[PDB]
Amino acid sequence: SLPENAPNAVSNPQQFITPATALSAEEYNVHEALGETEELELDEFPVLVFKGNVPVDSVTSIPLDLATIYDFAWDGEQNAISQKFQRFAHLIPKSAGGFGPVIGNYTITANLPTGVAGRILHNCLPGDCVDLAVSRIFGLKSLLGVAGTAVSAIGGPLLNGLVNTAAPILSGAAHAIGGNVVGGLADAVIDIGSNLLTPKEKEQPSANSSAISGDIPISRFVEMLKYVKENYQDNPVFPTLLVEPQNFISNAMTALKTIPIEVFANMRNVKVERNLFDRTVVPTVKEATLADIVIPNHMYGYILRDFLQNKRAFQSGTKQNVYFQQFLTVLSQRNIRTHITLNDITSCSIDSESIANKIERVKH
Amino acid sequence: SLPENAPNAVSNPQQFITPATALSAEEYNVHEALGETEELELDEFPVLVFKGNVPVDSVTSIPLDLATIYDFAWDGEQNAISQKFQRFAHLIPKSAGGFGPVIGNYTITANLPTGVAGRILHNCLPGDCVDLAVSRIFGLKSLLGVAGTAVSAIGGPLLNGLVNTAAPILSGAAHAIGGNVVGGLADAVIDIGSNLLTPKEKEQPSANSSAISGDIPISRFVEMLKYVKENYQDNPVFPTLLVEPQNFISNAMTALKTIPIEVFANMRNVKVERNLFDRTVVPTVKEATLADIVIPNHMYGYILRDFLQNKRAFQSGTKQNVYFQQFLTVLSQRNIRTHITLNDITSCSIDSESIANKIERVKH
Amino acid sequence: SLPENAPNAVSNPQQFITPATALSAEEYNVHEALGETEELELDEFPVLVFKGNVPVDSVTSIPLDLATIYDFAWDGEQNAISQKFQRFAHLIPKSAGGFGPVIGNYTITANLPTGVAGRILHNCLPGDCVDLAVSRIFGLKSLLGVAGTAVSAIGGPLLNGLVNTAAPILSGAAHAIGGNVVGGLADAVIDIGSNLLTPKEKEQPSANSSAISGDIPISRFVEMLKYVKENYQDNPVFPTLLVEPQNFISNAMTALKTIPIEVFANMRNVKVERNLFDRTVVPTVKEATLADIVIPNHMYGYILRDFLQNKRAFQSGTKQNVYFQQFLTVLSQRNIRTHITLNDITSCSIDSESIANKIERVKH
Amino acid sequence: MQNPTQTMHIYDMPLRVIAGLSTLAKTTEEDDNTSTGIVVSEVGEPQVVNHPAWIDPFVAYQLRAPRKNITPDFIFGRADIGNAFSAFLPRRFSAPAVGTRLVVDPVFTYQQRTVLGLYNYFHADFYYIVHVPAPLGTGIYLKIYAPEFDTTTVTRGIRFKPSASPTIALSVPWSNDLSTVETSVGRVGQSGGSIVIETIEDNSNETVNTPL
Repeated sequence: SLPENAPNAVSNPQQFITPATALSAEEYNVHEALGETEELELDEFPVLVFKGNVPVDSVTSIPLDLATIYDFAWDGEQNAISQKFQRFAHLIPKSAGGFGPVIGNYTITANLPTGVAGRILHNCLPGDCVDLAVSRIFGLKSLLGVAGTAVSAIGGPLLNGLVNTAAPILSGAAHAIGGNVVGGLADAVIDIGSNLLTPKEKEQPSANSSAISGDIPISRFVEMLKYVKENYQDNPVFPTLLVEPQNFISNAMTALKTIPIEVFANMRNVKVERNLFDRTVVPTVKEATLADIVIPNHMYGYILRDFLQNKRAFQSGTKQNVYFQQFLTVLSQRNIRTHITLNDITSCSIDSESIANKIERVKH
Repeated sequence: SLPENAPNAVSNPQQFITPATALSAEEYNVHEALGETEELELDEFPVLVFKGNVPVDSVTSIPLDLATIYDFAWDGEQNAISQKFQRFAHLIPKSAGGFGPVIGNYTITANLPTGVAGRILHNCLPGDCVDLAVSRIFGLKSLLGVAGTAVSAIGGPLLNGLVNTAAPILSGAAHAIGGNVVGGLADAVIDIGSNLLTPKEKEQPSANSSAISGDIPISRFVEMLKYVKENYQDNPVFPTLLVEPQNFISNAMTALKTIPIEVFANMRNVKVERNLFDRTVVPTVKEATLADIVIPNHMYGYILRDFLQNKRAFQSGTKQNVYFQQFLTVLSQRNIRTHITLNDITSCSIDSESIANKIERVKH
Repeated sequence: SLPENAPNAVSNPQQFITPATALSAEEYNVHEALGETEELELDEFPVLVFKGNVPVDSVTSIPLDLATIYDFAWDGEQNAISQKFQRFAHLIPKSAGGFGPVIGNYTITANLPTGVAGRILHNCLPGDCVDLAVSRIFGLKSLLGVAGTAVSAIGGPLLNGLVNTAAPILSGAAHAIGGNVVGGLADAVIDIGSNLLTPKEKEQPSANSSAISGDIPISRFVEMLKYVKENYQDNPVFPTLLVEPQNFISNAMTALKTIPIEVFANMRNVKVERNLFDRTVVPTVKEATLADIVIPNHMYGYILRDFLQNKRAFQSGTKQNVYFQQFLTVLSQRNIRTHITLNDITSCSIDSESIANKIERVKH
Repeated sequence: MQNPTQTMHIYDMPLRVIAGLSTLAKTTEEDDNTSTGIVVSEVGEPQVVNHPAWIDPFVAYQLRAPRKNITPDFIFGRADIGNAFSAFLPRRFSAPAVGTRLVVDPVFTYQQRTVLGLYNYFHADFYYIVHVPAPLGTGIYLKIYAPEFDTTTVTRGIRFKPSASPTIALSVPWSNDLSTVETSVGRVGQSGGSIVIETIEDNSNETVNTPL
């Protein structure tokens, strides 16, 4: 499933704000003829990966590490995506895209009243290139400058980021008082491969809800998706979702901050192999929060270069100069391991000021 | 009526947020070739089952006990659904769904101005599995984790939870000043079995109103629906509607609480048998409020287990720890009967604190 | 004109909230082959019958007595409907509906900003059954319990109760700056009998405006509509419009009260006979307000019974107990006439309290 | 492959009535009591019943509508007893007063209680033959129906005059919201196989020994 549509040579500006990621998928190195498709009903539950408030005019990272992921719409220990990583050793992507092999989609949704109005920039970078993720988080670069970025305007008078399910019962709710159940069942049984409207979500459009969604790529060198958690700190595989709310004014023409959103995810694009029994080392889902980000050893000079080619990171009192003094301090620390964390570049101490942080770093 | 549409194998994500409840109906044990269809005009009045305010970010139970139900849109003693239980002994469901045999639909509606915006999660569990109902009420589990849950976004700029009737007169209101009566009559006489738009509710859509609706299942072991009120406290049959309003912010970006909704219901999917005269023991519709919930004797360890596999129910000061100390106290009481009520786990006293409530319970 | 469409046996719940009023029209006793159709251009002016504020969660009576009716959109003595009753003795309805012969339609309209949102219940009972009118006015019964009630949600993001005319000039306004005149002329000359959209009100829908309308029935025993004003106080013929605004919250989630609406009416479904000259007794249109309601002598025990089967009318401090003590006082008065007025059951004095009002009434 | 079903045979039917009653009609064409006035039936005209424990066929009034009776077979153990060791067993009752009510509870033979005692759950259908011998000055008018929930509830049944049709016969199928009740317990509120006899009038002589 989850096809590979061929675009045109030139992208039409009325649909896309960036060029296309590629004109063909990138299915080398992935061993697609290897597993066995395993469609159980547990795969059809989505996962509430992120829920909460998100600051306006700042890129927010959502580390989308599906092996150790937590579900905020469920109180249990495992969920629909992480139990798939408990049961099997090998997960094999079905198809691919312009970034890498792709294993799922995400969905951003936000129920807003009509008195606020803004827009959302979103992109999901594979994690083979985490520099482009981290440079966007630190305010050094914007999301509009990398291919694959979409813009969706949640306001509104606008029916964009919204979820409408219409329950999967065999009755279809044919005796409903004062209105029609739109797109539920006993309208159309639209296939997962096809992409159509039912017939009733063509004149409704409150229940049609043009979604804010992308895909979940992994990385373009692995053959399958065997998770070890020591190897993926050295060569990361799982992607990172980048979200940026831009304008968001109120009816008093006052710029808002910290809007509420929530992100759903599913992984319905994989094949399985090597079913495992009574194992000891498990992928250890962290309770109640998240994963963080891993910056490996060979990514340091790429993060270092992007601060240096930024005129705003040198002047004091700005947000980029805070991260850059926190970045130079962590490089002068003592690391027994071969990677640092984004949280280490947020909860660190401070010195004075920029140049002496670099002279002490070329000696260490 | 009220058909049984066959879905696809994999549910399309643009319509459904959960997997399908089943791929076929579950019409074993129900004796469909037994009654006689009885279509009187009183069946075409819906019943306002619930009306009032409902708290945000908390699952609200609506016990949908149709034998003893009250109508808030009518002041009389009986109504359209409960008089059907007065007149006959046996009610026979026509068709079935993924949960059980199904006897009707509900409809949630809410007239909101454009300055507030949220979403609604709703599901209607059969009552053969009341543990999944009660675990969701107590905040132990969410509605997104069980099959059949729909999500509808009432805001809004959105035309979702709304009722438009357009009166059933034979004139059709053909002399109306300044506008067309949409979908009333002298447009189309759309059948109850078919699911179409008239021709005038295709370009109107203010009067089309994509509904928030599900179905009313009963239970998968009974042969018909003979109501005794002593047997249904031991093996419950009637379902429970679970409603959860999620976000609901205002134009000041302030989270609301306690939104107003109201719920309609109908039972137009049954056959009748065994017409009864001058009876003494009647199903006793309770005036002006509701039914409550019955938790039978064989459901205690299922409620007990779900508190134990919840990390939030053990820490003090939270909402789940209040219910769990109220649950352990009621099990240490004296019950002459073989069931407890959800109201007994709300209006109970308190002790100190968790562990000593369980040591005194293993002795009783 | 104004046809008689045949509905299905079972009403579809996505369009209707009540059962159908009848499956056939009720054209006995009306002498349709009697008059002569008289289409003058004065008939194509609607009448603003009601204008003003209307309280929320209370049924508001609009006595729709077309012989003596006042127009609030015109300052003159007569209007489009009442001059028809000046000129002729006999008015003959063309066609009929489930209630009675029908002579016109009404239209409720309300221009609301997007920051408030509610719903409207409306029904127009013939006046052969004024008990069902008066029981709804006094809060004893709701509009959802009688056949023919429609529900329309004015909010909004919703384009429901709105009037768009697009002036009847022969030019069609073909030179209009920056937009198209929708449905005026030089689009389509849609017939009064047909029910179509032009072609331009199919993609506009701001100018399509799904209307809030019903019909104006009279009564099922008269042969024609000879108005005497003494006979219609004993056996009333003209209908009564019942309007109920339900929820109506603001952006501060605060329940409103007293919304503004206005009601249009027309009578374009009649035939005339017996043209009258230099008459003395005229139907006397009352200046600047309205008619009231007439409750005849044989309707007393029907109003009396509905208070008695209401548990809320006996407890003190409620609105229904105020009317019931005012109803029992008027029955103990001295009536030289054979009917009472609804205004007599509003502007009356008070006693103490309920039971002694009834013991003094069984003696008078 | 299913474990095989085994059959046992019973041979010649203990307590079989081999000389029946002459007042009970064998075919529907020889029965017109509904037509003139003798039987006032609200459940239809009587249909022909063939049963092995009674020698000749007889017409019976269907007090409940005939059905198929789903038998769930998922647990271990199943048996079709099926008219084996089956008999029409008689009992005498006095006719009640005009206000009161008589409930006849069903009975069954010793050999049916033994074989059905090897199992836990059952269902069955029932038949009744009511005979009121009416000597001379009999003006009784009776009423028979099936009880439903409690003591006062009345359903559709038959009314008849025993002076002109002394024997009446009935057919009571299994109607319950649970198939296969427990044998010794039953469901609360069930009908079972009970019938209800009620006296409407007593227009008899002074010489007739009443409570007949």
